This record gives sequence, structure tokens and C-alpha cells, in this order.
Amino acid sequence: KIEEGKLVIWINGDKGYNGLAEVGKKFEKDTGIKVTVEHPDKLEEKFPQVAATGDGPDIIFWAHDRFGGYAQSGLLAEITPAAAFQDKLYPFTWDAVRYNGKLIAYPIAVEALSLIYNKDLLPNPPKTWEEIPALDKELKAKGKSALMFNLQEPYFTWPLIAADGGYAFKYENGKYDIKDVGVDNAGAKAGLTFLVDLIKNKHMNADTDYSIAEAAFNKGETAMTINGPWAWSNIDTSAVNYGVTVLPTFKGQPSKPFVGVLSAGINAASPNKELAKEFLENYLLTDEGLEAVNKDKPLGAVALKSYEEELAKDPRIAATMENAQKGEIMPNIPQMSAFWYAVRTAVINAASGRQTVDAALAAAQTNAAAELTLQELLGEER
Amino acid sequence: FQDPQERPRKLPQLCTELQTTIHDIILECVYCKQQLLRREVYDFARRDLCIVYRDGNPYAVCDKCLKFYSKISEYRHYSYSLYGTTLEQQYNKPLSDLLIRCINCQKPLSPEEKQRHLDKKQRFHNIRGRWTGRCMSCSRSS
Ligand SMILES: OC[C@H]1O[C@H](O[C@H]2[C@H](O)[C@@H](O)[C@@H](O[C@H]3[C@H](O)[C@@H](O)[C@@H](O[C@H]4[C@H](O)[C@@H](O)[C@@H](O[C@H]5[C@H](O)[C@@H](O)[C@@H](O[C@H]6[C@H](O)[C@@H](O)[C@@H](O)O[C@@H]6CO)O[C@@H]5CO)O[C@@H]4CO)O[C@@H]3CO)O[C@@H]2CO)[C@H](O)[C@@H](O)[C@@H]1O
Ligand SMILES: [Zn+2]
Ligand SMILES: [Zn+2]
Repeated sequence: KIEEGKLVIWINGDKGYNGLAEVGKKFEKDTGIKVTVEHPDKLEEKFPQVAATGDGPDIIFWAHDRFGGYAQSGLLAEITPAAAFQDKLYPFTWDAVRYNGKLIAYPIAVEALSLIYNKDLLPNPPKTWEEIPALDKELKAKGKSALMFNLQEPYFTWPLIAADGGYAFKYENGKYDIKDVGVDNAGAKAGLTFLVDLIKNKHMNADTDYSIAEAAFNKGETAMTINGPWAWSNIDTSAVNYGVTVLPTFKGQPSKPFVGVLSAGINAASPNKELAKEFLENYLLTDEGLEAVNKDKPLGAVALKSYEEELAKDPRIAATMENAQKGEIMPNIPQMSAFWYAVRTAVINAASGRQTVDAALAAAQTNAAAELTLQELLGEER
Repeated sequence: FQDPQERPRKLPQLCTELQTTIHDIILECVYCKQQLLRREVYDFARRDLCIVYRDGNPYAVCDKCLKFYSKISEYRHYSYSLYGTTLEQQYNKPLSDLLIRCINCQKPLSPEEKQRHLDKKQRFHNIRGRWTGRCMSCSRSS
């Protein structure tokens, strides 16, 4: 049971331990309604567990891709913004929070990975992926490396894999085709071959994860990294003279990163749905509300048109938008979990050199489809 | 078998449609495409599994392929576990009123199998919203 006449919000700690709480304090001063902001560990996992029993927060903040699965499980309330409110936010952010024809969350901010470079080691970052091996040889002589980024998560390796033709699920006639996975094709094979060749030629290491890449870049050991707005704050503290730019091109085509929309979903079991809509629409999704959050930790490119225009002058946010425009919105369909694990395994297997790239990608398409077939054998009954 | 709002969903309706019996029906595994043994046809029906259509053809699943994929699913999609009593308290229903499938073979657990979990103090596992346990046969050898 969720407590009535109060608001409990779950958001990741690196989105700000003060920003959202401050908006919550303004809401309490105006309404008398107490707002509690919490940062539980593995909240994206804790939420579907507790919400299934009619418990949890009133509001949940996470990337939009997990929201389709929560809506399918009946965990999210359908959101009802008026036309005048829908007009204040970009249409593509509303599309990202639409599940089975209904709006299931409020869009907050737009994020995409960008190329982060050290201006002191590399005044002019490379425009193409193909020039990175020659850049690494030059930097290795100076006791440095060209690029270091998280190779463990498929979200991080996708910009390069998708560039020449890869895609998660095909989107045609306003619907995702769960039978059309774009992992086993010429494009994805070309991108992953380039990535694996970088590892084989010792320009990158297969074991490189989030922490290793972050430490290397922030200690000035690597000229470049690939990360998002959630990483900027630690780079600020490191005092590294950094630039945020457009991702390199592969085969003359832009890198296609996934696009994430940080979203605020209202718990279906909440007795405070009207208080929740009020807080989200009239307190958070305002220039004043987003500024309180953004000044604490940067959100990226906000869904709110008025404030996005005000922030666009930040070149890091302009790079986030350029990369997002060249990217692929993450499908919110529950079938994405099959995709994520299959691609994660493919990259590990191919990078290890224990399997060819093509065979790894062929196994990924087979494996993702096999998980979905199992779900079909079992039926929807729970 | 064009639309899913028409085509037979489970094995008993499929037999009725083809005008055959479960003792005679010829089915192949959706994964390996090998013809199911007569005992596997009976197990597919006991497991209350759905017929899967590919290129307008019905397919079942053999025992080995089902167990293989069920294991990969549990490994990747395991959410959390509860003791039987806590599960009963959560949904305010006895275990007999809940759909609990075997984590290995997918067979919906019998009241006796659910009771073994309570007696042996064996937890039930949540696999992305699905509650699972272990049947008598899989408790012996998976
Ligand atoms: O212990 C063994 C094993 O565990 C580790 O990883 C495992 C992990 O703990 C586990 O949760 C799981 O992860 C799955 C996941 O559940 C899937 O949903 C899927 O994740 C994708 C995700 O849903 C997408 O939204 C997308 O995530 C992006 C975000 O959208 C970005 O915002 C950004 O997130 C940053 C975030 O904004 C910040 O608040 C901050 O907290 O830090 C984040 C950055 O680190 O980046 C992520 C991307 O990282 O893309 C996700 C897909 O990459 O897919 C996951 C599986 O790949 O499975 C893991 C493995 O079992 C551990 O890493 C392992 O080494 C270890 O083997
Ligand atoms: Zn088989
Ligand atoms: Zn079993």
C-alpha cells in the first residue's frame, strides 16, 4: 500500500541529490503536500517487483525503454496531458513514452552518447572511425591512447555497429515488427568487425568497462572517450580541458547511437495520481523546475521546448542533440530485453576472438528470436 | 493459419481442427524441427503450452529444446524469489490458485508440488513477472 496525501519519487542519485528535492520543496510550500525523493539501488529492477504488489513510489524516473515493459505488466497509469501541455514538449519525446496507443510517462530530457575528447592531447578530434588506428599509434609513442570507452554494454557499442545498417526492431506503419531484428546483416557485421579489429590491433582492450574508461579519460591517459551527460560532472571535477562533439563516421555514414528519453511514470497503484500530474506538469516541467534539476546535474537536451532553446547554447548539449538526431530511438517494447542480452553476448564472443564476428551476430539474431519463441510457447498468462 | 484470433492456440483445439487425436497428431519442434516423439506430444499438452505458428504452419517444442531455452531465460531474466507463505500473503490466494510453472520444463505445478516447496522450505522464483518452482520430475533430474 502507497500512502495517500504524500508523494514518493524514485530517481537515480546521479541525476541529482538536490535538484528534484528542491522542486519537491516548492510543491510542499504551495500545496502542503510532502514530497520525498529517494535513490534506491537498482530502482529499475526494484520498481517492477514492488509495483506488481500495489506498492512502490508514486513517481518513477528512468530511461523510456523500460517503460513499455512496465506498462505491459499494468504498472503505469495512463497519463492525460491537455493539448496545450502536450504542445510545450517536443513530439518525438511524447512518441518515446507512447505504448499501445497510450501515453505512459512524462518525457523529461533527451540523451545520446557523444564523442568526448581531451583538447590538450587532441585539439582536433577525428571525424571518422577509420582514422583512429593511426591516431593511436601516434599517441602510444607519447605514452597515451586514442580511445577508451565501455565495451561491456551493448548501448555503448551500438553507435558503431548500427552506423552501416544495424537496427534493434524494424519500425513500419507506426509499429515495431518483433520478427525483424537487424543484428545479422551486412551493416552490423561491418561495424562489429571494425570494433573487433581495434581490439585485435591492440588499439582497445576487450575488458574495458565504464570505470576503466572513466578513470583513464579523467586522469588524462586517453585522448577520447564515448559517454553521455551523466558523465560530464566527473569530467568537470577532473579539471581535464574537455570537448563534447559529434561521434565519428563509419564508412562515410554517421554513428547511430540509441536515443534515451528520461521519463517520469506514475505508479498504477498510487492513490496520488492527481498530485503526481500536478507536480510533473506544473512544477517540474517548467523552465524554473528544469533549471533547479539541471544546475545540480545536467539532463542533456530537455523535452521542454522553451528551456531546450535556452540551453542549446551549451556546445555539449548541441553535440547531444546532433548525435540524437543521427541516432535511433530505443524501442520501449518488452521484447528489447531479448535484443540487449543477445547483442551483449555477441560483442563479448566476437571480441574474445573465440568466434568470428559474422557467426556471433548470426547467433545473436537466432538467440533473441529463441527467447521470444519461448514467451510465445508459454503464453501471456501469469 | 493467418490470424491469431482464429487459429488454434493449444494442442487440444489443434487436434479438433485437424480432426485427429493427440495419439496420432504429427508435430515438429519449433527450434530443431525434429518430429516430436509420442511422449513429447503428451508432455506438450500436459505443460499447457501454446502452438507457435511459423510460415503458416503449427509447431510444438521437444523436451530438450524447451529445457535448453528455459535455462537461458531463468539465467538472464531472473528477478527475485519468495517463500511460499510470503507469495500467498502477496496475492491473498492459496498457492493452488496461482499459476506456478516449473522453471525447467514449464509444467504448471500440481498442488502436491507446491506443498513440497512449503515443506522443504524451497523458494519460488520470479522470472520477469512469471512465478516458477520445480516439478517432481525436475526435482529428481533437470
Ligand atoms: O554481475 C554480473 C554482471 O552484472 C553487470 O551488468 C548486468 C546488469 O547489472 C544487469 O542490470 C543487466 O542489465 C541489462 C538490463 O537490465 C537491460 O534493461 C538492458 O539495459 C539497457 C538499458 O535498459 C537501456 O536504458 C540502456 O541503458 C543506458 C542508459 O539509457 C543510459 O542513461 C546510460 O545509463 C547511465 C545512467 O543514465 C546513469 O543514471 C548512471 O547510473 O550510469 C549509467 C551508465 O552506466 O547508459 C546505459 C547503458 O549502460 O542500455 C542498456 C543496455 O546496454 O541491457 C543490460 C544488459 O546489457 O545485465 C548485465 C549483465 O548481466 C556487469 O556490468 C557485468 O559485467 C556482469 O557480467
Ligand atoms: Zn527441439
Ligand atoms: Zn519440470
